[PDB]
Amino acid sequence: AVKYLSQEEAQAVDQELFNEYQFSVDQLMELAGLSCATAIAKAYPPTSMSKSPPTVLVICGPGNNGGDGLVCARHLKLFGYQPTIYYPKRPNKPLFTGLVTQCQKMDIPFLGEMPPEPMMVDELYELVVDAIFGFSFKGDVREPFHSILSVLSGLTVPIASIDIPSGWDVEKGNPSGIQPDLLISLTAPKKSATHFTGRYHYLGGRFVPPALEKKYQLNLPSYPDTECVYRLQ
Amino acid sequence: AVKYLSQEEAQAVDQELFNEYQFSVDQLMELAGLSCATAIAKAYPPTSMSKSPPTVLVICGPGNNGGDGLVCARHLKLFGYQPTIYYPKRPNKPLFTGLVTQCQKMDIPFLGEMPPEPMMVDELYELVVDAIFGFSFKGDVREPFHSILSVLSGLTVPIASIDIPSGWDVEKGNPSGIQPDLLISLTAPKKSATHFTGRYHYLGGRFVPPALEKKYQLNLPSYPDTECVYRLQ
Repeated sequence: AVKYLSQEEAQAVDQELFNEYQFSVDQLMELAGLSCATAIAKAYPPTSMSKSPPTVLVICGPGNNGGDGLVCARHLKLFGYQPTIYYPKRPNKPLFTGLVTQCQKMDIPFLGEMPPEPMMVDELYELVVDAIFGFSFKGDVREPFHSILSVLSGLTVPIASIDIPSGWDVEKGNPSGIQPDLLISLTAPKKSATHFTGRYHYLGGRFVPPALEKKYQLNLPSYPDTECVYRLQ
Repeated sequence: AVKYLSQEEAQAVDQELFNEYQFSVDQLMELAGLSCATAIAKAYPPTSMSKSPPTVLVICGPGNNGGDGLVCARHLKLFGYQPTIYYPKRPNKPLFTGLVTQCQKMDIPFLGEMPPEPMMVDELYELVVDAIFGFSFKGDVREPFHSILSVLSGLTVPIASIDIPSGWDVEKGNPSGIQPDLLISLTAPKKSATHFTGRYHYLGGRFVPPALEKKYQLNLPSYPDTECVYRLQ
């Protein structure tokens, strides 16, 4: 079996990657975001969806998960989806301001407000991507995310979550949280993933040095040939 | 047909990407390098080669082409090749020092000297990747690259060149230059590509905004589904 990480382990691994291996944040974010866009294209391919091109709403939170989200939006566009982004709390750092410009000049729109009703999200967006919080989340969700999650709970279209379903406790999960249909675990799954019950669980972020994966006993599966995602069972 | 760029156009396009679209160098280098590793895995797949794992020598020059090369080495390793790098002139900038550390801690070795004979390269390396010079090359080749190219001319194993065959004039090419077997054109092919006669010509760097590709009339082909390379005919 593949190993499921504690928050401690995840922080240890991610820190190892940036200090010991000296990957820069935008290198891994680029790969992670591409992994997601690809997981999404394998689970919900365009041709298999009613709208042409198919519409996606990507909701990006205030840290790196949200960053993954912007990369993901951008690769989705190139793969033939029509994404829209909602990005309410934007850190003022070059990485993020660059990512925002990139999507903008690719004619990906940033909504000014979340559609206030589940029904409206449903009529406009055939898939929704949860790029709000990731593994370093803790404590009560504060605004505007409390009420964003609340809308999400009511949706009838599928949710795809990046790394962790936002709102779940990173290890123990959340019985009344959002229940996504696709979960892309980056690098390795996290212990909350044991509580996952959607249809699709993909593993992404094919950048793990063998030496890091051996040190932490990750038991990563073999990604087939040149693929950057793997479906778990 | 796809359009073949002048050095002017290529500089115009690459500058547009970094200023107008504000991609950072390490974002596009990451994608370009992955495109290459994938072009190489589609043209020379591991299972189809005598050594197990198959060995590759990646020769990196003193600018961004060489940077593409280090990214490429690194994805090749993950795809199941056993790459070795030769990187003689290393710019002292964080981007490059990071890339070097990454390969190092992935147990990719950097040779201290080029094997001095074509025969020796041939016996040790089943493929050689030319990541020396790209489209901003001009004037006489100076050391150590003059004599590196010279060894390359003598090889009997295949050469894969990134963007341009190093040593060719960027538009007019080079009748007595190296003659690679695979050419990965990044973003768009360059006019020297008309003088290409190897077996495989792939197009890589799937990151072109529609609006940039329309402005310059690139006539990029449709990359199939989620692929990051396309084979030209």
